[PDB]
Amino acid sequence: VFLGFLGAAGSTMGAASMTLTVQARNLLSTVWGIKQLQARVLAVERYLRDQQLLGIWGCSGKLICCTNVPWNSSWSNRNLSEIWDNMTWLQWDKEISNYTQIIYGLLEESQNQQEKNEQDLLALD
Amino acid sequence: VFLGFLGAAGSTMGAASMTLTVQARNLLSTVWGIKQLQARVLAVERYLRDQQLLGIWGCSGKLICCTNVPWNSSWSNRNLSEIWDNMTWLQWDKEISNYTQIIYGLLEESQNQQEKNEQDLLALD
Amino acid sequence: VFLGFLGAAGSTMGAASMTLTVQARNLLSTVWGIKQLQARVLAVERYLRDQQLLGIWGCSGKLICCTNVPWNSSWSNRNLSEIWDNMTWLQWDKEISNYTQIIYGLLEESQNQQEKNEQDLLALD
Amino acid sequence: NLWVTVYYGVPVWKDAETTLFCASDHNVWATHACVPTDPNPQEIHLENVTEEFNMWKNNMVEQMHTDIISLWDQSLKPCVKLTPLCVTLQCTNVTNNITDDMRGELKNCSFNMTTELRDKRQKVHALFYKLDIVPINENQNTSYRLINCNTAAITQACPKVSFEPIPIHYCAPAGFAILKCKDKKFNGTGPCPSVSTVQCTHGIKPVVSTQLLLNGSLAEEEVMIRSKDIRNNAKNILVQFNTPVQINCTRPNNNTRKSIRIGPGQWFYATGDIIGDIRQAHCNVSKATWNETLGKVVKQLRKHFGNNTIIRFANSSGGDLEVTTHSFNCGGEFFYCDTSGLFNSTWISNDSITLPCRIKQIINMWQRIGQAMYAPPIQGVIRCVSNITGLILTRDGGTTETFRPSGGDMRDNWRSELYKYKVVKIEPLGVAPTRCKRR
Amino acid sequence: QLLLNGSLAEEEVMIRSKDIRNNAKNILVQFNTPVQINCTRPNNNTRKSIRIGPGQWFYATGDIIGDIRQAHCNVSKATWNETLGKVVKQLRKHFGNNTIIR
Amino acid sequence: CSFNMTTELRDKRQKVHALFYKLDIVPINENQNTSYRLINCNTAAITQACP
Amino acid sequence: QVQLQESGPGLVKPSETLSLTCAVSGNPVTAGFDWTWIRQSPGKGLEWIGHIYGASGSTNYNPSLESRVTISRDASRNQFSLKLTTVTAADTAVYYCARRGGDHRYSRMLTFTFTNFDFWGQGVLVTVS
Amino acid sequence: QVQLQESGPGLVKPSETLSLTCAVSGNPVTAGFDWTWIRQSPGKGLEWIGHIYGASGSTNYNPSLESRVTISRDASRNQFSLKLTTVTAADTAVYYCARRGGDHRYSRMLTFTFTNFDFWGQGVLVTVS
Amino acid sequence: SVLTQPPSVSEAARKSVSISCSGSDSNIGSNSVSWFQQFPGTAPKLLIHFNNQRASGVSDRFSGSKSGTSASLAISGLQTDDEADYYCAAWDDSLTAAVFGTGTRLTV
Ligand SMILES: *[C@@H]1O[C@H](CO)[C@@H](O[C@@H]2O[C@H](CO)[C@@H](O[C@@H]3O[C@H](CO)[C@@H](O)[C@H](O[C@H]4O[C@H](CO)[C@@H](O)[C@H](O)[C@@H]4O)[C@@H]3O)[C@H](O)[C@H]2NC(C)=O)[C@H](O)[C@H]1NC(C)=O
Ligand SMILES: *[C@@H]1O[C@H](CO)[C@@H](O[C@@H]2O[C@H](CO)[C@@H](O)[C@H](O)[C@H]2NC(C)=O)[C@H](O)[C@H]1NC(C)=O
Ligand SMILES: *[C@@H]1O[C@H](CO)[C@@H](O)[C@H](O)[C@H]1NC(C)=O
Ligand SMILES: *[C@@H]1O[C@H](CO)[C@@H](O)[C@H](O)[C@H]1NC(C)=O
Ligand SMILES: *[C@@H]1O[C@H](CO)[C@@H](O)[C@H](O)[C@H]1NC(C)=O
Ligand SMILES: *[C@@H]1O[C@H](CO)[C@@H](O)[C@H](O)[C@H]1NC(C)=O
Ligand SMILES: *[C@@H]1O[C@H](CO)[C@@H](O)[C@H](O)[C@H]1NC(C)=O
Ligand SMILES: *[C@@H]1O[C@H](CO)[C@@H](O)[C@H](O)[C@H]1NC(C)=O
Ligand SMILES: *[C@@H]1O[C@H](CO)[C@@H](O)[C@H](O)[C@H]1NC(C)=O
Ligand SMILES: *[C@@H]1O[C@H](CO)[C@@H](O)[C@H](O)[C@H]1NC(C)=O
Ligand SMILES: *[C@@H]1O[C@H](CO)[C@@H](O)[C@H](O)[C@H]1NC(C)=O
Ligand SMILES: *[C@@H]1O[C@H](CO)[C@@H](O)[C@H](O)[C@H]1NC(C)=O
Ligand SMILES: *[C@@H]1O[C@H](CO)[C@@H](O)[C@H](O)[C@H]1NC(C)=O
Ligand SMILES: *[C@@H]1O[C@H](CO)[C@@H](O)[C@H](O)[C@H]1NC(C)=O
Ligand SMILES: *[C@@H]1O[C@H](CO)[C@@H](O)[C@H](O)[C@H]1NC(C)=O
Ligand SMILES: *[C@@H]1O[C@H](CO)[C@@H](O)[C@H](O)[C@H]1NC(C)=O
Ligand SMILES: *[C@@H]1O[C@H](CO)[C@@H](O)[C@H](O)[C@H]1NC(C)=O
Ligand SMILES: *[C@@H]1O[C@H](CO)[C@@H](O)[C@H](O)[C@H]1NC(C)=O
Ligand SMILES: *[C@@H]1O[C@H](CO)[C@@H](O)[C@H](O)[C@H]1NC(C)=O
Ligand SMILES: *[C@@H]1O[C@H](CO)[C@@H](O)[C@H](O)[C@H]1NC(C)=O
Ligand SMILES: *[C@@H]1O[C@H](CO)[C@@H](O)[C@H](O)[C@H]1NC(C)=O
Ligand SMILES: *[C@@H]1O[C@H](CO)[C@@H](O)[C@H](O)[C@H]1NC(C)=O
Ligand SMILES: *[C@@H]1O[C@H](CO)[C@@H](O)[C@H](O)[C@H]1NC(C)=O
Ligand SMILES: *[C@@H]1O[C@H](CO)[C@@H](O)[C@H](O)[C@H]1NC(C)=O
Ligand SMILES: *[C@@H]1O[C@H](CO)[C@@H](O)[C@H](O)[C@H]1NC(C)=O
Ligand SMILES: *[C@@H]1O[C@H](CO)[C@@H](O)[C@H](O)[C@H]1NC(C)=O
Ligand SMILES: *[C@@H]1O[C@H](CO)[C@@H](O)[C@H](O)[C@H]1NC(C)=O
Ligand SMILES: *[C@@H]1O[C@H](CO)[C@@H](O)[C@H](O)[C@H]1NC(C)=O
Repeated sequence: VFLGFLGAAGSTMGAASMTLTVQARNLLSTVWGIKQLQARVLAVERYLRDQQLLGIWGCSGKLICCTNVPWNSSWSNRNLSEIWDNMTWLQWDKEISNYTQIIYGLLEESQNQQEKNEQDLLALD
Repeated sequence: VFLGFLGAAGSTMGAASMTLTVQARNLLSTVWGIKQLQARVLAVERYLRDQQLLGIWGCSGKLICCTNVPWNSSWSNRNLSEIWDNMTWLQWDKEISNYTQIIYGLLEESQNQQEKNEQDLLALD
Repeated sequence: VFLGFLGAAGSTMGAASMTLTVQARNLLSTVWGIKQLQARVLAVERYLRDQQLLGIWGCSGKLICCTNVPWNSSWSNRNLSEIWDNMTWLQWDKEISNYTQIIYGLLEESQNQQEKNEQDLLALD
Repeated sequence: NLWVTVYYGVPVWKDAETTLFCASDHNVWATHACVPTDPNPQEIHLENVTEEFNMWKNNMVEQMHTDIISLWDQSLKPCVKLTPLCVTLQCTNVTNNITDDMRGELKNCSFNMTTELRDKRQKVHALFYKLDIVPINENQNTSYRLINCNTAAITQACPKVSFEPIPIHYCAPAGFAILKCKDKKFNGTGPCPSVSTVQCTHGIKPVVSTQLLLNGSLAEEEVMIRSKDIRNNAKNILVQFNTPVQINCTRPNNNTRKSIRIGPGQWFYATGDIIGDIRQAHCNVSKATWNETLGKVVKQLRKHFGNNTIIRFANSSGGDLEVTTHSFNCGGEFFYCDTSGLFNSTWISNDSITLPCRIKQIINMWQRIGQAMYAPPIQGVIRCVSNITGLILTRDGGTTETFRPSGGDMRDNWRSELYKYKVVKIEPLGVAPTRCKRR
Repeated sequence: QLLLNGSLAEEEVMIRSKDIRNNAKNILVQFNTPVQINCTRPNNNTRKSIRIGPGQWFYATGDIIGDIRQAHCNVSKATWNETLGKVVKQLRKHFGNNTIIR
Repeated sequence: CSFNMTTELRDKRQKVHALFYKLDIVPINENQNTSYRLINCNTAAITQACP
Repeated sequence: QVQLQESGPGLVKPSETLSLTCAVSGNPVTAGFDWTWIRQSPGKGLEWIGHIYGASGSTNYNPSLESRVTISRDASRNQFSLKLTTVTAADTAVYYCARRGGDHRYSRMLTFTFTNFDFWGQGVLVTVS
Repeated sequence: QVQLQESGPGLVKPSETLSLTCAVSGNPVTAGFDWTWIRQSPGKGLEWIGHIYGASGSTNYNPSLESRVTISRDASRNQFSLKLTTVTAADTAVYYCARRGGDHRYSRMLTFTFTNFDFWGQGVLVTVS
Repeated sequence: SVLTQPPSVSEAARKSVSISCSGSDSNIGSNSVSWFQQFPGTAPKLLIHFNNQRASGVSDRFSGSKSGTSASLAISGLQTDDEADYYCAAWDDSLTAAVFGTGTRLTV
């Protein structure tokens, strides 16, 4: 599955959003028989932790997932052309690295929990 | 992520249902390099087995999931105030421990399988 | 959970599609402490790779999942009675084994990616 | 019209080779390392499933071979090493009353052995079998050495660790399954119309023997003849009996055990002496039962080699003790029995048998280089009653056919138990056309 | 001292160091052409096997057949001098165009 | 170098000779009495590489 | 008792492979005996080439010849053979097949080191030219 | 050939750290030589303090001093130095720097144990007061 | 390796002759010695094995022994039909190969 892996790394965020399955397929798989086994276990744990997050936001089973959390201009003020047409994901990740623990909290600690309780309350009616 | 973990254990089931992500985030991660590795593998397997169930019922990617399986008064006869407002999850788990292999069967062996075949038959029309 | 496992292997594909949870539950769980641990890790990795595919197609959390990929008569020309009423899954798997890397590509590399972008574009309106 | 639909949990599998784990219900085989078995194991008949089996291309046998060798090595690693025994021995004739059958079989060897103190030596004497003792020169000056001293280090087996085979169950890891062939007439290869899936195999005792298969499974209906190629004389023929032949083996000598301290907590267990007279070890089989068993074997061999063929049974051609005898572990003692009295007949289409046995204390299983095991003496009189459940035969090769016992390899004793099991990998993800379209 | 059977520089001899002005660091010089070195042990040596224990063999020199000559390595004089000329040009790029490289 | 080497039997010794390089041999004393030791014997155990 | 008979080319050219087959009458090649090849250069003494153990297929070769010698058996013909590669002038010799034998009364640990070549054939004179 | 020269404070107070630097002219401090420090108390014999191996940076110290002694080298100055902590009255001595040397014809396994201090400086008299 | 033997021996008929064999501690001093009788034009005949075991078909005139790293073949009562090349052999444990001697030509 090492075909096209990270090929879009230098591409803009828009162009690089059409290759998400290429990278996704490359995330998941005697002292020599222990250290490499630990690496395999670590890879599994890392995969599942990201899957656990995606699930905590209602983004389970999705590579592109939208929510009800507004974008705060204090995180980034760039336009949509300066993000998806004139910037790469590496540059964006560097720009937004100070806010990823805030956004994730809003994804988990505000939305989805409210959405799940609201769905629970709409289903009783 | 060990912040608030089990803090709601002594809280009522209702109050303790708003902290599901707190416990969920704490479930997933030379003889000394083997035994602890086995523990890590075991933790992964336990996580996936619960995820496998949640998926077998159509509750995948959800922390709160509703179904079409009626509650049987033979399992519990308590009201909704005596469960969600005046009881904890530890007390409930002790009360319902004799029925969890029946309910799960109804979740897997009756509903969802029927739901999936019904969806399969509605999609052909 | 080794109850009914592969019991439908000799049954027709239709009859054998009602036992998917029986096999699904049996897929997931000092040199002697390493080799068997590797087997456990391998089983987890194999499980997750199939789960990763099911997710790449929008079939996450489902045992029966329908898509928008048409069936090509060049893959098989048999009718629906000659597949679901007069054939087993072992015979079908042997018949279709030369096309599984084409169909999967259509499931990943054509549909779902288009579906996800279309959903992304319908949600902005 | 039709759309691709995916089914996960599909009862489909492919042939696969994986690592199976062991289960079991002070033993050379680590039955405490294996996981406890299920008190009520499940077997699910796979109705209308036909599966092609091949006992000669079966990774379960190679795995069992590797695991048995590993377990034996693991048992010997913490046991007393007999490094100080490679000294010149002064061996004379045993002074007890020795039957002519054993004249010269035992020698009374004196030697200078180490002690718990490195500046002190002790004079030790012990009885040794001729098979374990090699002359140093031609001159009969009593100077002898142990057979292993030129080529291998020798380690003493722990006297508290049993050599008794305990049934081992092989279990598939999750995502894999073991298929069992239930066809009573299945000859080890080809289609099997009656197949079931099991959690684990039956309990297979790790019995190691040559020529005769002991304490194995019996054929459900008829004596079975199995070979990789019945016309290729380089292959062994495994004969599975449908009735056991009882073999009564004994070591009639009432042996003692002499404990010599050779270092700090390192004890060497020597024969010491023999109480009473000295008689030859032997095995008895019923003459009539054996002859009936061979009659059945020749009928089944004629089914392959011709109805009017003269089936001759001849003895092991020769070379050395191990290849020419029926070897086995009886009560901790290693017997090497002369089976030429069993395979000495001509069958033309138209009381008891006593097998002399030799005993050896220096054991080299699986013909290893650089290592050997010393089997401590077992006190008293050894008696074993075993079931002969099959034969390992080779065809003479080069009107008549002649068969001889063969030692084969150890992937013949276990192969005769694992012949009905296959390991497959589950392929739960399938694609099929349906009329179901995604919204 | 000398790097053997490694990779060659694609274009020019490369001078690499953690800190080119810190004399406690090593300088790795990567050649763009190999210099062939022919090494030999001209003595026709025997091997004497001595058993020192049960299956434990010690392998001794034993003796030498013929005369005894010194082991040595040869390099081409011109190729080596050309290689060092390239090395000093690349070193001068770091230490000065008018520096005497010894 | 000549030396008394062990044999397959612990009660027997053999006289062995071998050539050694000067680099592997360290004098025991100044007196040129032919007594030498291997360079490693004071500080390390020596293991033979498998041929 | 046991009759051995060599058969094969009497002349091989330089750099070719010499293949000699020894037929065994009266004793299976699957027997636990060391089936050996020995050669004698003209005017010289006997040189052992190697053996194959009939009951296992394990082989042993003369260390000076090992890289150029393959020994095998064929139970369906009751034959064993020597395949000597890259023959040179030094390989001219009378080649004999033999049975190392052993003693069935002794352990393999001892009979492995026996040189009791009880049965010999007549030999094939092979000239490398 | 090789010129060593000690330089540092001639007086250190109790409980302070004594730092002496030896400049090396004519021989790199990155050479595989043991650069040593040796001291001689007034009226007493020579006492070895320790060394640093120039080609690796590995050091060895007198076990009675080791917990209070650091030896290092600086290739950019071609100097090596002694850092002696918690000085007391017993530390008054003439401190010398030396090159252990060795023999390039012998293996390190042997030249490690040489005491052939071929080159010496003149020494610094250090009074603890 | 090779086992050293006299290049030839000569003795009168009806007298005894002894053909020596000299090896090393890796063969004669470890393993047993066998002896063969080779006549010109044919394959060698085994005479003695396991140091002093006489092969079937061999007369009582032939006997032998092994001591240390040396071995010998004693031929008593020499007949004129005993003129032959006699060879010794031993298994060499350092080579893991059988080694034959140089061969001794006996004439009567
Ligand atoms: C084929 O199967 C048969 C039956 O299972 C088997 O024969 C049995 O062998 C075992 C072990 O050799 C015998 O058990 C022994 O019996 C003697 C009788 O005196 C006891 O003294 C033994 O106890 C000693 O050894 C123990 C080892 O753990 C010690 O713990 C104990 O303290 C004593 O030191 C032991 O109980 C059993 O009696 C026989 N049964 C029969 C009917 O002969 C046979 O060996 C198997 N064949 C093969 C090839 O495996
Ligand atoms: C084996 O040999 C030993 C001697 O090496 C025998 O032990 C001797 O037996 C006689 C019997 O009268 C005693 O008088 C001696 O004092 C014993 N000596 C020792 C050292 O034990 C032993 O009996 C022999 N065993 C056999 C079976 O022949
Ligand atoms: C690299 O940038 C150029 C424009 O400078 C663009 O045309 C090209 O597509 C980019 N590469 C990738 C992989 O997107
Ligand atoms: C955006 O972030 C700032 C802090 O930088 C915060 O004060 C503000 O409230 C945030 N916006 C919203 C809508 O919460
Ligand atoms: C966003 O768009 C405006 C309008 O064209 C442009 O001036 C600006 O540079 C863009 N990016 C930024 C910095 O907001
Ligand atoms: C992130 O925060 C650090 C301070 O912790 C600051 O130095 C850095 O510039 C910030 N980056 C961005 C993109 O704001
Ligand atoms: C414990 O019980 C008291 C009432 O007795 C309640 O007010 C309090 O919130 C409970 N603690 C938690 C963590 O819910
Ligand atoms: C509730 O459980 C009882 C058994 O305790 C059973 O008889 C009854 O049918 C169950 N209710 C329903 C609706 O199935
Ligand atoms: C349920 O509600 C009723 C009505 O208030 C009350 O009497 C009862 O105690 C509650 N719990 C039980 C035991 O059903
Ligand atoms: C569960 O069943 C056990 C008997 O197996 C019984 O003793 C226990 O009281 C039951 N618990 C409940 C809450 O019904
Ligand atoms: C096997 O085939 C028969 C018809 O030949 C059918 O009735 C039976 O149900 C099949 N078995 C299974 C398990 O479906
Ligand atoms: C079906 O497969 C054939 C190749 O076998 C291909 O040419 C054809 O276009 C496929 N059908 C569709 C609808 O793409
Ligand atoms: C499909 O149905 C037709 C109509 O009954 C039948 O003739 C045919 O055999 C079936 N299967 C195939 C081969 O298409
Ligand atoms: C699959 O392709 C192979 C050639 O690679 C061919 O031999 C085989 O018959 C094909 N199977 C089917 C069902 O088309
Ligand atoms: C030992 O017994 C053997 C039996 O063959 C005999 O030949 C030999 O002379 C005896 N040696 C003695 C007297 O110990
Ligand atoms: C034991 O050693 C002594 C010499 O120390 C020797 O005379 C005696 O014969 C040896 N005994 C044996 C049995 O080898
Ligand atoms: C075993 O049965 C297969 C057919 O399944 C046959 O081809 C083979 O010759 C048989 N072999 C023996 C030895 O019976
Ligand atoms: C075997 O049979 C013989 C017959 O003479 C008898 O003496 C002996 O005791 C028997 N031994 C066994 C093992 O039954
Ligand atoms: C074996 O011994 C038993 C008694 O323990 C006896 O009944 C049986 O007949 C014997 N079998 C043979 C073959 O001697
Ligand atoms: C075995 O039985 C056959 C007849 O089936 C008979 O001819 C033969 O002599 C018997 N052999 C013995 C040893 O009883
Ligand atoms: C087979 O029997 C013969 C006597 O008939 C015997 O000479 C030979 O040694 C035996 N073979 C074995 C078991 O070595
Ligand atoms: C083999 O049988 C013959 C008679 O057919 C008999 O004379 C001979 O002694 C038997 N051999 C053995 C070892 O029982
Ligand atoms: C061996 O002989 C001793 C003599 O003291 C006796 O007590 C014991 O019972 C005998 N053992 C056997 C198994 O014959
Ligand atoms: C031998 O087989 C019989 C068959 O009835 C069985 O009862 C007995 O337990 C078996 N004995 C052994 C030693 O396995
Ligand atoms: C090296 O060159 C010298 C020049 O005299 C020559 O004698 C020698 O054989 C050469 N050795 C190698 C390794 O080429
Ligand atoms: C090394 O040897 C080869 C011949 O094998 C020769 O062509 C080459 O010039 C030699 N190189 C040197 C530097 O001596
Ligand atoms: C190397 O080349 C330089 C000129 O580039 C020359 O001056 C020098 O003498 C040469 N050295 C040798 C050893 O050829
Ligand atoms: C070997 O040991 C003897 C004394 O046992 C001694 O005289 C001789 O010199 C030693 N030889 C060597 C080479 O050390």
